[PDB]
Amino acid sequence: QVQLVESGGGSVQAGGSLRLSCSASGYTYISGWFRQAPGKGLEWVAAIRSSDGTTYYADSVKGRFTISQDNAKNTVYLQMNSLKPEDTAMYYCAATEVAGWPLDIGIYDYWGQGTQVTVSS
Amino acid sequence: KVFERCELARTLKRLGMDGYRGISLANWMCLAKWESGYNTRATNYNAGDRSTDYGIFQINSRYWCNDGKTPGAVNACHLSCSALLQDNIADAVACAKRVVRDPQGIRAWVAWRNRCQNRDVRQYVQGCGV
Repeated sequence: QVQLVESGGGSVQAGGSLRLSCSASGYTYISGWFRQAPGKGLEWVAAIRSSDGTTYYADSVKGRFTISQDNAKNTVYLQMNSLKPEDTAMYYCAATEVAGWPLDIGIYDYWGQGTQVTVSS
Repeated sequence: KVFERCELARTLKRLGMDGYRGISLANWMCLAKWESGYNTRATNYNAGDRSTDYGIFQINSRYWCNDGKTPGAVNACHLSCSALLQDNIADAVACAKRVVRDPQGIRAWVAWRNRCQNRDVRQYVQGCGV
């Protein structure tokens, strides 16, 4: 089917920046990013509809992170600016084939391997 | 617009329709063929439950897309029915995939059972090199 490969994670100081990449091996309709703390649940962070380019953000990251897509590279990104210690978590990108609400985790059928983002005080 | 047979076949394959949930590209083509003759603007009203079928796959505005005037509207595709009438079929395709997500599969479209089931659908993609 469709494989999603992530890269770009890292460990930074508060206020730092990172740019996560999610490269797909096949066609994707909606792409999104989720975060997860050790032993806790998956939380929606952002999404983008590849057809019209509409973007969606969680309140906690609005104004700090930017989700985008380079169709020529069939890759989706999460540009993380102004990182805060509270952003520390493992980040996962995911993709859907079916149409639906970009904020609904249930429509995401493909998932990346995850990448760690650590922000110190 | 009105796609050419092989042009649509290439586009659907490009949009991951080939084999999606077991449905071959041939079967999707046969569906589009009888549902709208490959016309993205195709629209059909239903003087029954007062709903409307939109696009190449004639997706109904009662449970899949929102046209803004259909009783019992759920809009599972979370899309405006008008988005399913564009020259770029990305949205229509994704909503079509949503439809077959359910147990009924492609049999959700009666036309498939009547015009595609147990038929030589390979012909719809034959000569396209897909």
